[PDB]
Amino acid sequence: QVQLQESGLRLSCAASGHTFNYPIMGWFRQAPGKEREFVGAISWSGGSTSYADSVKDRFTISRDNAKNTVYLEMNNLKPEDTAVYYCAAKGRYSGGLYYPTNYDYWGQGTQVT
Amino acid sequence: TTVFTRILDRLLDGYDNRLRPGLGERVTEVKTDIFVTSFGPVSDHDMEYTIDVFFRQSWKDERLKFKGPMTVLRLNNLMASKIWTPDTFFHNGKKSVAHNMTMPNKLLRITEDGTLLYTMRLTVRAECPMHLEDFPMDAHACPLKFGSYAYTRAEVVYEWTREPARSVVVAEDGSRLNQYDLLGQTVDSGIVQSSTGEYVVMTTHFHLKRKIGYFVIQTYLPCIMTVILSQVSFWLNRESVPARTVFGVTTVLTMTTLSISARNSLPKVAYATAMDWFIAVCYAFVFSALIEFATVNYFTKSQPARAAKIDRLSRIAFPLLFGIFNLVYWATYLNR
Amino acid sequence: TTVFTRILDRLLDGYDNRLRPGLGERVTEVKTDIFVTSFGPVSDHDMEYTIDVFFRQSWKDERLKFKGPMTVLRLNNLMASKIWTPDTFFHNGKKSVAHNMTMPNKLLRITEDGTLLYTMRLTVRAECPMHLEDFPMDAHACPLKFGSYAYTRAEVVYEWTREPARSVVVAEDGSRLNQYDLLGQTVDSGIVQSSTGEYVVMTTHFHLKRKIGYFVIQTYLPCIMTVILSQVSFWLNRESVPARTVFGVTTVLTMTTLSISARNSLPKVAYATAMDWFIAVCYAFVFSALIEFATVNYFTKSQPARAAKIDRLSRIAFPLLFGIFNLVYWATYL
Amino acid sequence: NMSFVKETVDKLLKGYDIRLRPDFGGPPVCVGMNIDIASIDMVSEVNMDYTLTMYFQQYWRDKRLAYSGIPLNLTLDNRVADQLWVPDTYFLNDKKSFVHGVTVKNRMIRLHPDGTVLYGLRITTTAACMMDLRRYPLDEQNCTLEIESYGYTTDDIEFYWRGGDKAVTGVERIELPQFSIVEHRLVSRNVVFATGAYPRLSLSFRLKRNIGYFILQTYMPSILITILSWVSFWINYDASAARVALGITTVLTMTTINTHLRETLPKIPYVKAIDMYLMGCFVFVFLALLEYAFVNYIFFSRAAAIDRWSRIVFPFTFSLFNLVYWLYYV
Amino acid sequence: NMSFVKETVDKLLKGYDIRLRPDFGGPPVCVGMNIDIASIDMVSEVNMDYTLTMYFQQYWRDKRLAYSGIPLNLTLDNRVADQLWVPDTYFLNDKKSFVHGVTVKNRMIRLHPDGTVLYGLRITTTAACMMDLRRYPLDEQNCTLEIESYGYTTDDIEFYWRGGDKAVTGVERIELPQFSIVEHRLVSRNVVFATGAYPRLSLSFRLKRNIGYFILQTYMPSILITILSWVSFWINYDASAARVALGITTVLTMTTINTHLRETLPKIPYVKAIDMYLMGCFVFVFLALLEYAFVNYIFFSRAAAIDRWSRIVFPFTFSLFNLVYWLYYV
Amino acid sequence: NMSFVKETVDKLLKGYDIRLRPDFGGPPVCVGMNIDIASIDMVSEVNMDYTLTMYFQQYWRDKRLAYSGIPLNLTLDNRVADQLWVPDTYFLNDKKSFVHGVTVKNRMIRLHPDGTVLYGLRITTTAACMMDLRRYPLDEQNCTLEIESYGYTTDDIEFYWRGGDKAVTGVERIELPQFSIVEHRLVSRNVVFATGAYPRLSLSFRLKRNIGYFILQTYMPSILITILSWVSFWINYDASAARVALGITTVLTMTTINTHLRETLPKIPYVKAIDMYLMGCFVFVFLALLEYAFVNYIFFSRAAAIDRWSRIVFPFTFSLFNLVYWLYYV
Ligand SMILES: *[C@@H]1O[C@H](CO)[C@@H](O[C@@H]2O[C@H](CO)[C@@H](O[C@@H]3O[C@H](CO[C@H]4O[C@H](CO)[C@@H](O)[C@H](O)[C@@H]4O)[C@@H](O)[C@H](O[C@H]4O[C@H](CO)[C@@H](O)[C@H](O)[C@@H]4O)[C@@H]3O)[C@H](O)[C@H]2NC(C)=O)[C@H](O)[C@H]1NC(C)=O
Ligand SMILES: *[C@@H]1O[C@H](CO)[C@@H](O[C@@H]2O[C@H](CO)[C@@H](O[C@@H]3O[C@H](CO[C@H]4O[C@H](CO)[C@@H](O)[C@H](O)[C@@H]4O)[C@@H](O)[C@H](O[C@H]4O[C@H](CO)[C@@H](O)[C@H](O)[C@@H]4O)[C@@H]3O)[C@H](O)[C@H]2NC(C)=O)[C@H](O)[C@H]1NC(C)=O
Ligand SMILES: *[C@@H]1O[C@H](CO)[C@@H](O[C@@H]2O[C@H](CO)[C@@H](O[C@@H]3O[C@H](CO[C@H]4O[C@H](CO)[C@@H](O)[C@H](O)[C@@H]4O)[C@@H](O)[C@H](O)[C@@H]3O)[C@H](O)[C@H]2NC(C)=O)[C@H](O)[C@H]1NC(C)=O
Ligand SMILES: *[C@@H]1O[C@H](CO)[C@@H](O[C@@H]2O[C@H](CO)[C@@H](O)[C@H](O)[C@H]2NC(C)=O)[C@H](O)[C@H]1NC(C)=O
Ligand SMILES: *[C@@H]1O[C@H](CO)[C@@H](O[C@@H]2O[C@H](CO)[C@@H](O)[C@H](O)[C@H]2NC(C)=O)[C@H](O)[C@H]1NC(C)=O
Ligand SMILES: *[C@@H]1O[C@H](CO)[C@@H](O)[C@H](O)[C@H]1NC(C)=O
Ligand SMILES: *[C@H]1O[C@H](CO)[C@@H](O)[C@H](O)[C@H]1NC(C)=O
Ligand SMILES: CCCCCCCC
Ligand SMILES: NCCc1c[nH]cn1
Ligand SMILES: [Zn+2]
Repeated sequence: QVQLQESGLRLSCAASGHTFNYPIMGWFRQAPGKEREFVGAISWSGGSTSYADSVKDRFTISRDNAKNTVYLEMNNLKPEDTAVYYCAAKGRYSGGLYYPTNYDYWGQGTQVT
Repeated sequence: TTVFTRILDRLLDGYDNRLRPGLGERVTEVKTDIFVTSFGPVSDHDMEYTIDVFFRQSWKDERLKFKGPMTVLRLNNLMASKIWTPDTFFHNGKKSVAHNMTMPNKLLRITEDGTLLYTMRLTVRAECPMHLEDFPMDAHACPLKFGSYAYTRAEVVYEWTREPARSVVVAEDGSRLNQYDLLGQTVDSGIVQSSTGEYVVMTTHFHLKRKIGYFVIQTYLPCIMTVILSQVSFWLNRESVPARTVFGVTTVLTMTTLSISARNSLPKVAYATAMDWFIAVCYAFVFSALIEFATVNYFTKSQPARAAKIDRLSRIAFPLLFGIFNLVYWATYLNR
Repeated sequence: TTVFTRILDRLLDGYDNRLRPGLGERVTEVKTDIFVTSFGPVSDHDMEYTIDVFFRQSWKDERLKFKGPMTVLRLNNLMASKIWTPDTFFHNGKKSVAHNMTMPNKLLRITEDGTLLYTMRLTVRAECPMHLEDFPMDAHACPLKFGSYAYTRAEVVYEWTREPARSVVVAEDGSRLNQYDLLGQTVDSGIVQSSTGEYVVMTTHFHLKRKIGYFVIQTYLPCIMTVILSQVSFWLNRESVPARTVFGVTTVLTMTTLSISARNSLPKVAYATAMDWFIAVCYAFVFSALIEFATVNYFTKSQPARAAKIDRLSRIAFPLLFGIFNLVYWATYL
Repeated sequence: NMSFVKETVDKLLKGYDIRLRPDFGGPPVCVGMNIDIASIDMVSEVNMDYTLTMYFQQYWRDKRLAYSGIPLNLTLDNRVADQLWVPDTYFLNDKKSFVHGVTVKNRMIRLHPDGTVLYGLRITTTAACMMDLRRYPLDEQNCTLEIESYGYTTDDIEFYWRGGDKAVTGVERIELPQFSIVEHRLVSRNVVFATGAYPRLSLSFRLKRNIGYFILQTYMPSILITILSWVSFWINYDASAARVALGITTVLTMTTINTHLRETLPKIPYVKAIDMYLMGCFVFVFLALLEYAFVNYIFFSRAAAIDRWSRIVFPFTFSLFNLVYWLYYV
Repeated sequence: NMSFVKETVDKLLKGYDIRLRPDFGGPPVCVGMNIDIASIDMVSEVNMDYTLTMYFQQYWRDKRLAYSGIPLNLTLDNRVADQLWVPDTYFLNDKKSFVHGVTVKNRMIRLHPDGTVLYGLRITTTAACMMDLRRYPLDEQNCTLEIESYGYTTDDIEFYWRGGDKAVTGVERIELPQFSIVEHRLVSRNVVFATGAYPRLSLSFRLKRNIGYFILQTYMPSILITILSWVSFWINYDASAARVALGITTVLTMTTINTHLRETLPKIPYVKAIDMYLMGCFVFVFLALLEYAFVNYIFFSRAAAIDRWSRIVFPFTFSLFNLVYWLYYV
Repeated sequence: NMSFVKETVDKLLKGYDIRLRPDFGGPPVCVGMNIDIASIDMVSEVNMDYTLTMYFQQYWRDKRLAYSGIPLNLTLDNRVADQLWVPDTYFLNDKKSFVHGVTVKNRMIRLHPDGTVLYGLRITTTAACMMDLRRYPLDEQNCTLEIESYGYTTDDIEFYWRGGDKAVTGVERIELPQFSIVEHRLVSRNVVFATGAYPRLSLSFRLKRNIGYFILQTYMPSILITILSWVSFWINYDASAARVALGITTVLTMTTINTHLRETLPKIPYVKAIDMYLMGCFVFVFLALLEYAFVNYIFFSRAAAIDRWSRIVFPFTFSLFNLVYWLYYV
């Protein structure tokens, strides 16, 4: 099991528990109208990052394994970024990064505007 | 001549190899025989053993009767692919090879009354579950089980060709066993109830006993003389502290090297073997000798009478303790 | 669109791939060319070397003449199985493999005049007979011999496409050699007699020279340091019997461990190599350095005048003798 | 009649397209999976995989293969599998897998009058499972086998475990040399790719390393050599030869122990608990010798006070280190 | 309803010649490629290779396979690939490879109404990348996969990365204990051989080696042994047995360390960065023993002055050597 | 005219029955065998086998393949082997083997106008080799290659060597690394199995192990260390530290030598001749150390007399041990 917390520019998500079974941490976004979309992904081991096209350079995801945290740094903020952000964890063999269904554990949302 | 070609073509017309002899009339009885050409090496590290065999199966097929000049016709292995043959497998096989040098190593013989004999040369790398508590004094009964894959008991039943004990024949010349003695074999038959159904299983256990002389000369003797060397330290004079100190600590180093080699040889199993207990006891003796020297050196300058008493008691006691341990160990592990 | 299908059908009716071109008219002349994509690792233990190549063959087949819109048909490898191709094989190969990455790595090209190019991708693991007396200073000429398996000299004859020297081409980036330097190659042709008959054999010797830096920094220099240590024993005071004794015996143990370290680098051969001689000489020097102390200690008190003489003579002698040994060895083997 | 069965089979196979999924335009085919584990041979830490032999059965339904007039279940020769459509199942974890092939290809096709088909295979698979060896050799691994269809999405095919939790058999009987299978779990899910959503099954074992062998062989030699390094202290401080020889020989013995356990460890290049313990013991013996360095420096330039201080401190410090190590890694 | 697809497939493969690529006389056929990296199992410095498992998708246009009246895509059985033309791709830097075949040949063919074909394979390849281990274990490697067309020149076939930089995915799935991927790159170009010019697609990875294991296991013991060699200076000058035993046993321990890291580390026969450090430490330990020999000759044959000078020099010189070493390679 | 040859071979193969042998009801067919040994690549004592690369040629008469009007020998493609009857000859003592396949399956078929067929293969065979290594490394090994017909009894087939003693060639061009082929023999005999009597040919070699390597590289270090052991007698009886260090360091050196010639020498778990020599040397060193301990107990607890007795006896006893060892194994 994996327990996730989110601390609300700069934002972070801490994870605890069976972190090895779920090495990929995914950041998703959801507005009131649109469904959950993919923002970014980071490996717990190696710190390899993948980004969405819209936030390829504006946002960054980094890793800090000492505290077991993933840091989402936000720059060049637009009003379209106003949404709730979700931290989730994906198993080793669960397909692509871009699909919310593949992610098992979902953290509590964090609303930003 | 062309008579035999016509006969073989008259056999292979309307013959469905997918079906079984007596698919809805009776049970297909397959009489089996094994000739072990060589009993390959037994790998205790992988818990397996290789065996080279001529595997012979005989059954009856009324669809393959003929009345020709020859009572029995001996065909190449090509015919066997065009004829139904039993789907025998090895239940405890890890990976086995049907040899194929210059031809598939198979023979098919058809008798006039429809009796088929099918033989093939195999090298089976069967798995042998091993309990190495008594290593290197352990003995094993490695199994070899075979039976049909798809056909249940109600469809195909295996039998031994002539007699159970005489239906598995081991060649005299072919042994291929380095550190084992083959104490005969025991054959039997039974039924295994899987999820799909009940299957006839023919089993053969080969009884193996490990040879001990290699470990006697190579591990046990150097450890014994190393601990005896540690015992010799007590007879040196007490005033030569650097001599006895070097002796004890470098003897600990020697015991460490020998023990490390012993661990390197033995297979990786997660419990204590007899060799492990022997090595642990010897290492404990070697450590205890140096601790005793340390106490004697502590008491050598103050109340030296106690130091002399300790040295004498150590001389009398430690070799006696090691001898008692050796006698108990050997009487335990060799009288089985 | 469909013209080429008709042409290919017209080529493969009446064709017999069992019969070579000119079965009873002429000698099939096969023009061979090799492009060595990589020269794989050379294994002294197994006395073998690996080489990954584009093996090219070319010959004229009059049965495959055609006229059409295209001068050359660049057909896939499926066509290769339906026509006669030479049965080339490597005489000194051990276990080669024709690569099959998503298809057989072959190409077939048929020209209108009957000419036919057939190229293949191979990884040949050939055997290199090595004489390792001068190990690690040895140098080898590893061979690559190939020719037809079934067709004799009177049936199939092999030739080089453009020139013997310029045929075998080695890629500039395909080195794959750790402890060897490839000093070019020499290409040749010949005839090998056999029980079945005479056969044409194309030969290519690749000249290899070992690199010595690994052994120099790993085996030779530690042994030189240990013997130098064994020789510093003479300068220590002769009254320190335990010190010289432990020093000498631990130096002997250090030299034994170094010899065991150099054990695995050697391959198993029945003759002493250069490094074997070096190790033996160093080990004997370490032996003598402590036999010297033994005799000195024996004469330390009964004949004290003599012991100092032995120490001085040994001090002057042992470094000089090992120095001349190094000079002779490193001049002979280089 | 026997020939009647032949005619029935020929009629069934005639006009049969192996390339077309059953009910090609209809709903997806429900394939029920079943496994009987024969053995889990190796659990390789260095390669981070494990070998597993299984009888893998797949049940599905094909109306094209329905027959009447033959009450028996037609158990046909395995070669008929070439002429039928079989599901597109494969394993993602396998580094190398093969179907056993001796005396026949170890396959079974069993047809039924209802049209349901059973397809059994004996498969040996070298499945890849990651191992968190940070706490090695006190660790709890979780190695899994993942089953999925390569070609057909969830709209075309559907997987499930036949028998629920009883689908997999043989875990209770199989025993490993170095591990114990605490639990096995069956999971079914759907995984979304770029191509589409595919079905997936998962058989996950939890392995707990048995700890009765590393203590017997790894920790105790280091602990006893450290104890001898402490025995160095109780020797009188004027006997420089004895103390220095004991300390440096203990250092040499620890070096030998470290090198040969490196030879007899999984040899994965990243730090583990046993490496930390061995380096702690090595640092302890090194400090034990450097303590005599201090003592000899001070006495020739009280010293027994430092020896008594070391006598009380070194065992206590090592006990504290052992307690911290055995609490952190448990 | 289902037969109609059968005649559609039959007439698609009727008159279809696999020997001719699409547009045999026409312009070159464009083939897009995607790769999904399942894992990189091994990276061996002994063999200078790495094992890569991947889903390799190819995508091209074949007008001969166009069909009408069936708007849905035909996801056909893998065996259909035997009857179709395929781009004949290969990897130049391969050593040994295979396509996974457990329960089915792990291939997929998907036809589209406009004649477009999507081919897919699951391939394990032991590719060769040469490594410059002069900086080992402080080194950064570059390993590449070289996709190429064998039989078809640049005027017969054209390669491109479908999706551009997004063509290759699954680099997040790569998880090497002793390496970390700092970057991956896609390149497309043409390469000229004697037979013609061919298209080339290169997938490159830069790997940085993690040095925690090496620092823990190789560097620190050789430093502690050197410190123990320095301890000989503080002891005495007349205690010859103790100092000589310490120095020569330190030399023995260094030789043991060098041998047992030689025979346990990967065997690459030429100089490396770790070898320079080890030989420097060996030189320091050897010179400590030579220092005591010089002191003994001076005294028995000022000694305290030499001891003090060695005390204030050997740590300083070793720190200088470490500073030079750890700046050259970082 | 290739058309004439084409129709000739077509009518030859038309009506040919591969299932039936030549003279299926007639007398047995005689197959004559030739061998050309390219090399004996490997000889392993661990696996008890040797690798052998060989050109294996078989000659037999077949009335069904006689042709007229074509004076030349018809050398056909290797694929013609699929359509013809070839003898089923297997190597009984084979473990792993194959026919080479570089650019073609390395086969040759050569027909003659009178029906004679020459069938040649290039075969690599890892044949079993039961070695009696009790005298190792001073042993001679006789291991052979045994060719037999699998399916055809002596009533159906007959084997013989063509050219008699000249049937096998290439033996004297073989240069093994640490072996020397002394003699080779060819035998022909009938072997009775349960199924029937079959013909067997046996090609036997006698191998002598070269000894220079072993005497230099294994024996000599353990003889010179035993000689180091005797320096203990010439030092003193009062000098305790030096003599104890010498004795135990000799013991440790012998232990290290034995434990490493373990892993370098091949793995054969049973006692050998080298083991006896190493054990004798170890016993001699152990006895020398016991001799010093006895002297020390006598003096501190006549000593010079025992030292002189040991000086005279130990070299003499070791020389006697060497004599009885070398006489028993030569
Ligand atoms: C060893 O390691 C493996 C791999 O990490 C662990 O397995 C995972 O296993 C657990 C089971 O313990 C799985 O949990 C389950 O997933 C099932 C399928 O999933 C759905 O996923 C989401 C859920 O939001 C949706 O898309 C959709 O609903 C899917 O159906 C669920 O059906 C399971 O549900 C049960 O639990 C939940 C929560 O308590 C209940 O609400 C349900 O009603 C039901 O009772 C469950 O959620 C997990 O998916 C696996 N993940 C993988 C394979 O990536 C092993 O547990 C671990 N330990 C071992 C083997 O001992
Ligand atoms: C390596 O080691 C193997 C195993 O020990 C040796 O093998 C044996 O070799 C000997 C010869 O060296 C063989 O003996 C010969 O067998 C021939 C064939 O024998 C069978 O057939 C005859 C009828 O043809 C029967 O009568 C007989 O019973 C067998 O059934 C015989 O024809 C030979 O006879 C000749 O020599 C003998 C002895 O000199 C004479 O008395 C005869 O008159 C005749 O001239 C001979 O007996 C033996 O069969 C082999 N055995 C096996 C199991 O292979 C290798 O020789 C050895 N090689 C090397 C190089 O060391
Ligand atoms: C690992 O090492 C590899 C080899 O050293 C690195 O690959 C080289 O990578 C660079 C950077 O990506 C490439 O440079 C580009 O090539 C493209 C295409 O080149 C060709 O086509 C043009 C068309 O005109 C032609 O002019 C060129 O000569 C080429 O024939 C160019 O468009 C770019 O401008 C740039 O030059 C190299 O081509 C490439 N070479 C090889 C042999 O692969 C790789 O980058 C390294 N890995 C990492 C992670 O950096
Ligand atoms: C297979 O056919 C379907 C239609 O039956 C194609 O559908 C596409 O639909 C998705 C849904 O959003 C779009 O993103 C794609 O752009 C559509 N295709 C095109 C060409 O525009 C589907 O693309 C086909 N499969 C493939 C691999 O192209
Ligand atoms: C065809 O085959 C025959 C039979 O091998 C060849 O004739 C033998 O050739 C060898 C070598 O030239 C001679 O030593 C023999 O005396 C010949 N006769 C026999 C019975 O072996 C013949 O040369 C081959 N070629 C042709 C064109 O006939
Ligand atoms: C074995 O060899 C025969 C011909 O000798 C061939 O027909 C068959 O396909 C081969 N089988 C295998 C598994 O190699
Ligand atoms: C490649 O060669 C192998 C033989 O090694 C053969 O079985 C296979 O059909 C060939 N083609 C492909 C696509 O693998
Ligand atoms: C092995 C050489 C010994 C030299 C002894 C010197 C005697 C004067
Ligand atoms: N079954 C995996 C199909 C796939 C993977 N990647 C893209 N498509
Ligand atoms: Zn060692």
